Amino acid sequence: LDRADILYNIRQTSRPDVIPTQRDRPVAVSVSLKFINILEVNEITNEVDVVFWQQTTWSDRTLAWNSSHSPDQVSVPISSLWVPDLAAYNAISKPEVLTPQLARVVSDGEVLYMPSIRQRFSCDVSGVDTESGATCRIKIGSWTHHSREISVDPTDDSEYFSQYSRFEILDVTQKKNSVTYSCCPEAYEDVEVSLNFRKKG
Amino acid sequence: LDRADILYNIRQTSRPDVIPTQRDRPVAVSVSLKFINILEVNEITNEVDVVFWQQTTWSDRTLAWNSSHSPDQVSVPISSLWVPDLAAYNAISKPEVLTPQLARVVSDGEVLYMPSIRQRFSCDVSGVDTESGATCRIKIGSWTHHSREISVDPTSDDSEYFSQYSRFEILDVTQKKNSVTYSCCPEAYEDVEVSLNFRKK
Amino acid sequence: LDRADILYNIRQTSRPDVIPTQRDRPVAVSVSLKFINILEVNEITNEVDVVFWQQTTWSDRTLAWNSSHSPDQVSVPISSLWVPDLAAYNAISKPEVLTPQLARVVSDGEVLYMPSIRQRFSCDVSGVDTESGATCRIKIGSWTHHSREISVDPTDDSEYFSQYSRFEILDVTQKKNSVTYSCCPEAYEDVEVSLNFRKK
Amino acid sequence: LDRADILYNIRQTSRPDVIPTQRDRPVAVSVSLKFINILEVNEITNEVDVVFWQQTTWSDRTLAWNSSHSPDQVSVPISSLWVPDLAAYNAISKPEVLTPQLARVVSDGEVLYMPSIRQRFSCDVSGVDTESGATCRIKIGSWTHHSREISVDPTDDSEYFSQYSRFEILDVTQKKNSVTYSCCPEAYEDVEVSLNFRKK
Amino acid sequence: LDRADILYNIRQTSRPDVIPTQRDRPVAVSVSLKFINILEVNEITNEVDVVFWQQTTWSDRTLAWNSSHSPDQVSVPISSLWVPDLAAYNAISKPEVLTPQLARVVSDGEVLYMPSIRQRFSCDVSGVDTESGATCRIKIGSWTHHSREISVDPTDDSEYFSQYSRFEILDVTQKKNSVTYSCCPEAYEDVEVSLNFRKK
Ligand SMILES: *[C@@H]1O[C@H](CO)[C@@H](O)[C@H](O)[C@H]1NC(C)=O
Ligand SMILES: C[C@H](CCOc1nccn1C)N(C)C
Ligand SMILES: C[C@H](CCOc1nccn1C)N(C)C
Ligand SMILES: C[C@H](CCOc1nccn1C)N(C)C
Ligand SMILES: C[C@H](CCOc1nccn1C)N(C)C
Ligand SMILES: C[C@H](CCOc1nccn1C)N(C)C
Repeated sequence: LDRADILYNIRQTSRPDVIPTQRDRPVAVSVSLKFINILEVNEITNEVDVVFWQQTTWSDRTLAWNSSHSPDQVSVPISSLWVPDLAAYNAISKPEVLTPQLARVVSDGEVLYMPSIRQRFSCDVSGVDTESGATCRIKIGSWTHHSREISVDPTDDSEYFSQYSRFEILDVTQKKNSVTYSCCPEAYEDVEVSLNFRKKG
Repeated sequence: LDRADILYNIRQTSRPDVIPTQRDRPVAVSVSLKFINILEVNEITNEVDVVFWQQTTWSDRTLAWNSSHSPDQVSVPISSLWVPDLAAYNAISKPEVLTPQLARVVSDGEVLYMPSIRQRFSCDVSGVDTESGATCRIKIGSWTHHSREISVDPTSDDSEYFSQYSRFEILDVTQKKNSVTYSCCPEAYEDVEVSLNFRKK
Repeated sequence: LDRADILYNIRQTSRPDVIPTQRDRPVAVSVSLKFINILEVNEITNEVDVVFWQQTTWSDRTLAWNSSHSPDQVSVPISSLWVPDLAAYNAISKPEVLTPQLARVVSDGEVLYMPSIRQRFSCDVSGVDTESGATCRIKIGSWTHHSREISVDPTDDSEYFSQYSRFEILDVTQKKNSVTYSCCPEAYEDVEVSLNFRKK
Repeated sequence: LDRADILYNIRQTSRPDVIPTQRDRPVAVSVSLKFINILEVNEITNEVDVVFWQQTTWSDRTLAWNSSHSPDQVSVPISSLWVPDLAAYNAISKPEVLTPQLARVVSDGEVLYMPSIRQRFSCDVSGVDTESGATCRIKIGSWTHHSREISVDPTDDSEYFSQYSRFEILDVTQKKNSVTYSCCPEAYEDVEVSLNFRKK
Repeated sequence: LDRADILYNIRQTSRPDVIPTQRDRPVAVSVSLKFINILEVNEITNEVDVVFWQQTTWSDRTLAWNSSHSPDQVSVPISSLWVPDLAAYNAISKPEVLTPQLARVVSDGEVLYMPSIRQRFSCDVSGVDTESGATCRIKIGSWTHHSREISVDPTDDSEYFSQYSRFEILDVTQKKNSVTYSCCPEAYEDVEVSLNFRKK
């Protein structure tokens, strides 16, 4: 097998429509936000404009191939793959994906998709111009798949943060939750990412 | 049947262009707005910028399958399904869908589609900064299907999912069903009017 | 025939690229604007931002079917049928269609397409804050089909106009024109819609 | 042949990806801008927002048909034919096409494509509020085809210019150029359109 | 072979999803930015709005053809070719491509793709209104292909800068880097382009 064969096979058979659950166990999705920039904060309206890399990993065995004498990994357009239907609950704009929409697939079926996203959120901006800073909580989970189909888990904080931002990051913490909504009888998991940041002073 | 079979079958046969009327009876569509945020309000121009989950349900029997030893539900891209052609009569921007465009289909043919939408409306903003608050009325119905093809009906805490970080707060949400004949066409068109009573904190 | 058959047949045969002229006579298109809102006006720049329902009707016999024991009408995505290439000559933004892009087809081939459109125009805004108001003229016609292929004709004023607009409509009148442009030897028809409005 | 046959044949065979050079001679493209509006001017940033009809003509013999007992012309979506890859060198926004994207094809293979375009440009705005006015130069040519593959030539100046603009046109002149860039060994032709205008 | 054959063959066989690595050696991509305009420099937020031609070259042997008695080059839509997945790490808007999305392919498989791009960046704007000027660093590299699959190298770049900009370019320098990120075990190459500019 070479890359052309692998990509041909994936394109013919991946079934992007089909969640790759194994034996009625949920697909375990890991999500981790690497913050790159904070662009346009408004303490009056409690809105924030943020740029982050959304590191997203999961397993899809239907993509796997025998890597004997073959490439161990390929880059695949996400339109040819099943991707988790993650949404940020407190987003107030649709995600603007700034990078090529390619995922990386390993021969055992492990997938990494890590777009750079600019998005606007509704969150607590109070204290942004103080030494304690503001804490903006971003909540991300599957929109349509309950906890028996998709589970979501969290995997330096300023590591890739732009030095040219007007803001600086004090801390980033994660928390996993499982919530039942009035609409539906089942539980839906999310990861809440708390971004503690402040204006440079 | 597993998920792959069900989704394959739906993709091959659903007919997204065909309204699934049963025996010349209208498709009964239920619509309910769960308000999440009020983002911009302008009392001079009478305009409002709102985020809401549009809970939309209907039945399409052509999607049904025998759920014996099979999954009870699948998530399906709306491009593979018939969806009611709902529109907001007083919208002044196109709906910005913030979430993955997937519907949930139950084995008996019941569909739920519940996108998070940000949209701007023309409505009565007067009184927003008073105790009584403003009442903004949002009118939603089928754009091209009359009352014998689509009926629309309203389906909890109004502020249930409303953001605590909004500058506004919700006092009350009420619904009302209407049937209207327009000058353009001889038939009647149903709508739901959702009255959002809100004020500045 | 049921709806599924009719829509299948339309999808397989409608020919959206082909103007449905009958016997070398023009396709008669009717256009009528129902103003819903006036959102922003600028008297210095002579620009206006308007929302309207563009009621558009024409006949396409290639869509017709025998309605005996069959539905009399279906809703069809406009991508599956021929639609007149109307443009507003004084638009300064592309039309933002706010509604599902569906037309309604009757079994005899009559088509109605009626999108809600938000669009910006260059027009006379002077007098908007006076009793007489401003008169903004919007000119609409086929971009590429001359008068022997497409004719355009006009069919309450503030019937659907929003009560919450800062503006109010005093009068709406229409006028049909036929114009020859320097670029091309033939005549092109348009409808000019005159919107007389003022600040409340 | 009727319109349906002609359009069917064009759709099946036109090859929109293939430049219709004849016998290793360049495709002769004519370009002419008819200015409709000037919407915003900035003398500090030297930027202008303009609306114009871009009259573009060329010949593509692969489109030709025998017009004996047949329509002489059809309107065709530009996605179904080859179109020159023209770009404005000093544009600072992408062209916003305001009109239906249809070209008109004559039976001998002559094509006219004439979209209404709104676009922003970087150019010399100095003098706009004086009697002499400003002269904004717009440079248009093929982006990827050199002079042996595409040649570009120019074909009342205020003829279609909006009376409601804050600006007025004093003169429009054209000039053809042929330029070698550092990137590539070959020459690339352009037309430079000089728009002399001023605030009323 | 004529142009129609070559383009037909490319469309049928190019495999736009497949990186054209040769013998487990990386595809060598060359990138060079030719700055055309600087449109907004926000001294509050450290954000710049820039227009540049992104000259991008690489080799794809699967595109090659025997050029004996045949055209030496064709223009090809990028949707029909593999293109490197380059991204600007400090971009804060998606790239707005202002030009026709065509690449030029030589019979030996050499590809040139050179779009005009408008994009907004986060970078050091301090000193823009001083004699030394500001230095804005733009970092560009493959998003998903590591150093054994794609290498990136720089090929002045201010020759095409608009004379009507409020800004002027003092110097442009490039630097190649190779970086390992926390997410992934391999190294990813980038080119960092330093744009030294100031207000006139
Ligand atoms: C590929 O074939 C080898 C040799 O028999 C086998 O042991 C291995 O399990 C196969 N690889 C994968 C990934 O299954
Ligand atoms: C709160 C949201 C609302 C949307 O949910 C759904 N849409 C289709 C099926 N379901 C369940 N999720 C996370 C339940
Ligand atoms: C007011 C709107 C106008 C649009 O109507 C329609 N467009 C195509 C068919 N129909 C009927 N509806 C609800 C009648
Ligand atoms: C004013 C417009 C200009 C555009 O005309 C055309 N574009 C293609 C063919 N034609 C004729 N029409 C109505 C002549
Ligand atoms: C200056 C512009 C830059 C784009 O050029 C090209 N892109 C692909 C091939 N070529 C040649 N042209 C006109 C040379
Ligand atoms: C910083 C970026 C992040 C995205 O990387 C990737 N996305 C999918 C595979 N890979 C590797 N690269 C260059 C590592």
